[PDB]
Amino acid sequence: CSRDFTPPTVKILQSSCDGGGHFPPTIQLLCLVSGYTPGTIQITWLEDGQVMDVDLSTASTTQEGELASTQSELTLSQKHWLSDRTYTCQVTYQGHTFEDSTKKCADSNPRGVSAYLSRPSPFDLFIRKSPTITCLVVDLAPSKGTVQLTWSRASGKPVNHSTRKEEKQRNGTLTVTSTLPVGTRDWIEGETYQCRVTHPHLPRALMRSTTKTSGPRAAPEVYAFATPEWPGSRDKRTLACLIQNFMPEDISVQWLHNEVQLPDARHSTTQPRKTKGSGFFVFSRLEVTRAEWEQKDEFICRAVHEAASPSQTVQRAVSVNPG
Amino acid sequence: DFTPPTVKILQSSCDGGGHFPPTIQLLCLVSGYTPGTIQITWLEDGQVMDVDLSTASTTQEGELASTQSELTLSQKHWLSDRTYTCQVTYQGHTFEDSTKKCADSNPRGVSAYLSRPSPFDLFIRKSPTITCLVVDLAPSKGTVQLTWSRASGKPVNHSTRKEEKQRNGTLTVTSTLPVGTRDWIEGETYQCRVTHPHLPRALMRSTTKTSGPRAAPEVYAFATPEWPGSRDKRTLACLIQNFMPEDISVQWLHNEVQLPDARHSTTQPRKTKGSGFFVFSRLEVTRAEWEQKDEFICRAVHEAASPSQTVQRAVSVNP
Ligand SMILES: *[C@@H]1O[C@H](CO)[C@@H](O[C@@H]2O[C@H](CO)[C@@H](O[C@@H]3O[C@H](CO[C@H]4O[C@H](CO)[C@@H](O)[C@H](O)[C@@H]4O)[C@@H](O)[C@H](O[C@H]4O[C@H](CO)[C@@H](O)[C@H](O)[C@@H]4O)[C@@H]3O)[C@H](O)[C@H]2NC(C)=O)[C@H](O)[C@H]1NC(C)=O
Ligand SMILES: *[C@@H]1O[C@H](CO)[C@@H](O[C@@H]2O[C@H](CO)[C@@H](O[C@@H]3O[C@H](CO[C@H]4O[C@H](CO)[C@@H](O)[C@H](O)[C@@H]4O)[C@@H](O)[C@H](O[C@H]4O[C@H](CO)[C@@H](O)[C@H](O)[C@@H]4O)[C@@H]3O)[C@H](O)[C@H]2NC(C)=O)[C@H](O)[C@H]1NC(C)=O
Repeated sequence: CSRDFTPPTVKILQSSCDGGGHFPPTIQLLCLVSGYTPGTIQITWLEDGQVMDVDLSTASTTQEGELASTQSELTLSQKHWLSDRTYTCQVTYQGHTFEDSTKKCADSNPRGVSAYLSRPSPFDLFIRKSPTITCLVVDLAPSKGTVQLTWSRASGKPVNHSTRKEEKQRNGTLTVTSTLPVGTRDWIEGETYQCRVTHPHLPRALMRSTTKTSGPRAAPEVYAFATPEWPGSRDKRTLACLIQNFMPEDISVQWLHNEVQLPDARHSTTQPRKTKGSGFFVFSRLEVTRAEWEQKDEFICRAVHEAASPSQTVQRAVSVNPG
Repeated sequence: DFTPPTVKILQSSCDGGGHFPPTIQLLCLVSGYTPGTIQITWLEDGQVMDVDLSTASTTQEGELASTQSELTLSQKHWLSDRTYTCQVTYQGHTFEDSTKKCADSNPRGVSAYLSRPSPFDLFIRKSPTITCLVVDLAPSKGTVQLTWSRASGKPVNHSTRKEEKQRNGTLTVTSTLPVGTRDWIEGETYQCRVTHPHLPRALMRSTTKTSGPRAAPEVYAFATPEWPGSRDKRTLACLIQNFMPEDISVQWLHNEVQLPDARHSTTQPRKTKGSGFFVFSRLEVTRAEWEQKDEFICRAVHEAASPSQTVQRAVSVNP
């Protein structure tokens, strides 16, 4: 009887702290699905949006009377809980989905504002040829002043107009992002840019500066490799790229396939680390699919770096299929 | 044959923003025990709470009973740091567990981390240790007390202790504790307790073996081709992936000898796009080495590998 149809609701409980207020070594998240009309159900856990493998959780369904109830328990290390990740319990039931999320409760006193200033990316500098720098202001407490953000150059020369975006975050904080276009010649010849930040709730101004990294230059070497085919990887293959011996550390790494620049999200790429000698190195890992290599069996690891010649780029291709 | 009751308390979680709900539920679970007389009483700071504040119920499944009691608290009361005790009396014997609001994880901007043993130290060296690290504490007066304990309450050995004033003017305290190889593998919980005169209260971290699924690493090793201008050097790269849990040790061997840790680097474990973790390890080698013997071994030590927690792959510079 339709009038008796009962939709699931979703609630997450967590392992309690002890009598001292301390976390247990492991945290259980228990996703409870309230009594609902019987019918196929599936529970999926997400970590910061990413599907977690079902291995990490267990699910149990009970029916008592005319209502079904389901719970799923996810177990996490204290370390991971304390890293402030967000976990989502996703329930799919007869069509649409229901969900709930949780993370470590926020600390008592939200701390103060901080600001970060980034250099242009090599990609923007050399490929797009529209370099910008970004001043990011975080941990703002809303409904106060406005947070003044002013750009200037060491030379005293004029700055271009910047864009400004304010975003309310889930944890209740505010971030303010200002992006400033910089002259290409200006940047490359060593101009210094300053972001100056002020707010009523701030005692003295925050001042951040950025300029091209000085010192020795060296071009990157690029090497792309495929893991072998084996029973555990018949319709997917893992590619890897090692980029090394470059200086300074500023580099942009992308994977290209079939005239498309793949989304950054597709690969896991390390931040530059010093070699055992001179220069830096980065590793990139990219999992590809059969559909991709059957479309075009060519995957290109490309590095953009000021010291690569002729055109600030070095790349290597890898194929996974004999043809 | 007889299964005694155990007690555990769960509670309403904070939302995706880390915000508290309007009310807090505490749920005391006594799961899977031999049926018998049972009572669940809640205490607030040691005093029995009114009967109308909680509702207890019991069900039977096969040879076991399961009991639970739900207590609802105002956010205000939870946030006031009162302690709540679930007091279970089963066949005239009392079992208790207690909870209060989780304390700040980063008081005064301080952070504290606690590691698990390295698989190399645990399985090869047979002398596992864990390390408690505390960062960003003020160089004010008073000493930083860093004490170790086991959840079981069994003895611990002495530990190392090192404090260093950092370039940014902050202070970090490090302590390393030797643990029982068997004690650790069997699931002991180790606790690092930090007290700073400037800190409001003791800060604790706890660690124990993974309880998740296990999966052995796949190891693949590659040699860079010669790069123009670099005739007498090559780089070896080792991709180790799809292992679980994430704890892993990597070594390289050449001419049957394990190379010094300083010869190579390994990335921090990170998730693959599906199950498990991966790391990359990198080893620069010289013509003199590969001409002496052209075989280099990338070896992973991991609890899921067998027979002896080890899986490896050799690579050569030349065909
Ligand atoms: C003032 O200057 C000091 C300089 O020392 C800074 O202190 C550093 O702060 C960082 C960040 O807090 C510390 O990094 C943390 O290290 C933990 C322990 O790892 C050590 O031990 C393991 C295991 O043996 C080694 O593998 C590792 O190399 C270290 O030796 C980690 O467990 C922490 O992990 C967390 O952060 C990482 C970031 O990569 C995340 O990926 C994890 O998910 C997790 O959240 C963390 O990495 C570091 O130890 C400190 N350096 C030193 C030398 O002590 C201060 O931060 C700085 N203060 C200010 C205000 O700038
Ligand atoms: C409430 O919620 C928000 C998130 O919604 C949190 O805001 C984050 O706060 C952290 C720390 O304050 C911010 O981390 C900083 O990010 C900078 C920018 O990152 C991007 O841009 C750079 C430059 O283009 C890229 O390199 C990078 O890949 C990102 O795309 C970094 O530049 C900063 O790095 C510095 O600190 C880190 C510490 O991790 C060091 O490792 C670095 O070496 C360097 O010193 C820094 O990481 C983060 O950007 C914020 N996220 C936002 C705004 O979206 C709040 O922290 C949270 N509040 C509470 C109470 O937790």
